[PDB]
Amino acid sequence: STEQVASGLLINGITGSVGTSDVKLLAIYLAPNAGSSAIDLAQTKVMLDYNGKSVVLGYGGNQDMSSGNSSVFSNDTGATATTFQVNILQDYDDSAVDNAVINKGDAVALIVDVNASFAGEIPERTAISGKVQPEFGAPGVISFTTPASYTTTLVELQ
Amino acid sequence: SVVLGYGGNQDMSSGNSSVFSNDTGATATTFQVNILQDYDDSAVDNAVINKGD
Amino acid sequence: ASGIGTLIVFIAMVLVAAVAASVLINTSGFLQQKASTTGKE
Amino acid sequence: ASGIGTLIVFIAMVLVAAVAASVLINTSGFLQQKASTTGKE
Amino acid sequence: ASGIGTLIVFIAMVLVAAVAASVLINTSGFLQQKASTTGKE
Amino acid sequence: ASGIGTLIVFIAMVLVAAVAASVLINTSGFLQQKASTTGKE
Repeated sequence: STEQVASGLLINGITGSVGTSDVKLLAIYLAPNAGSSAIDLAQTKVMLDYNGKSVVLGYGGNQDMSSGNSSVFSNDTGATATTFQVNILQDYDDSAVDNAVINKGDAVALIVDVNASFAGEIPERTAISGKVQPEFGAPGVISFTTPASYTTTLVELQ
Repeated sequence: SVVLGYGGNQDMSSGNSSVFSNDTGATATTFQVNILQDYDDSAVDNAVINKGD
Repeated sequence: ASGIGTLIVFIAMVLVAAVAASVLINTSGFLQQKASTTGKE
Repeated sequence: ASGIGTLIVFIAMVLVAAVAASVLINTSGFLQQKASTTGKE
Repeated sequence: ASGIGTLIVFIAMVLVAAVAASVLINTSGFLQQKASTTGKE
Repeated sequence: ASGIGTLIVFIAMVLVAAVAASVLINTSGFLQQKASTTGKE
C-alpha cells in the first residue's frame, strides 16, 4: 500500500505535427515522479475522448534507441493506427533499452497517430481530456485546448 | 524537432580570446562546451557546475 | 488470546490513510489545470 | 499500532507541495518572456 | 491435578505477544527509510 | 494467565512512537538549513 501512494507519472509537454490540412500526429513527453519505484511501460494505457469517441490504446511492438540522433518525426513512424510508439531520450544505466523499465530519472516520449485512429482529423477550437493510467501509480491528466489559428508546420499545444 | 546530446570535446579557455576560433570542428549532432570562469576548478574535469560558474 | 491488536487498528488505519491521501492527491489536478489556463488566457 | 501518522499526512503533503510549487515556477516563464519582448518592440 | 494453568495460556501468549510485537517493530523501518529520502529528494 | 496485555502492545507502541517521532524531528533540520540560506543568498 505504500507503493501505491508513493508512485506517480508526470506529463511535462505536448506537441503536435501538421502539414496537409490538419493535425495528425501527437508527441507526448513524460518523466516519472521522484518517489516512484519502477514504472513498467509494457502495461500503461492511454485514453482519449473526442467527438463521441472514447479510445483506449495499448503498447505497440516497435521502439527505438535514439539517444544522440535528431528529427523525432522522421524515424520508424509506420506501425500505428491502434497503438502508441515509444522513443528514449535519456538513460544512464541502460535499464530502459530492453523490456521497458523506467527507473528514477529517465525521459521517454510517446508518439500517437490521430488520422488512422480517429478516422478523420482534429480541427481547431476543440477541448480534449484524457488519462495515462499506470499499473499502480497515479495518473497524469491531459488538456490541450487547441489554438484558433494554424501558422507553422509544427505547432505547440501544451 | 531536434534533440541534442553531449559531445566529447571541451576546452579550458579561461584567459584566452576569440571564442569562435578554437576547437569548433566536432559538431553536427552534439553541442560543445567552453568554460569562462571557475575558481575551485570543479568543472575542468567531468562537467560539474557548482554555485557561481 | 488478546494478541490480535494488529487486526483491530493496523489494517484499518492503513486503508483509511490510503483513502485520506487519495483524496488530497486527486483533488489537486483539477485546480492546477484550471489555474494554469487562467493566467495565460 | 497507531504510529503510522507519517504515511497519512507527510508524503501526501510533500507531493501536493511539489505540485503547487511547480505550478508557480512554470507559470512565470511565459509571462516574463511575453513581457520582455513587449517593451523593446 | 488441575494446576497446569500456566502451560495452557502463559507460554502461548508470551510467544504470540513476541510475534505481534516483532511485526510492529519490523514494519516501521521500511516506511521510515522510504519517507526520509522523499523529503530531501 | 492472560494478564500480559502490556508486553503485547505497550513496549512495541512506545518503540514505534519513538521511531515515528525521530523521523519527524530529524527530517526538519535539512530543510530549515536549506531554506535559511536561500533567502539571504
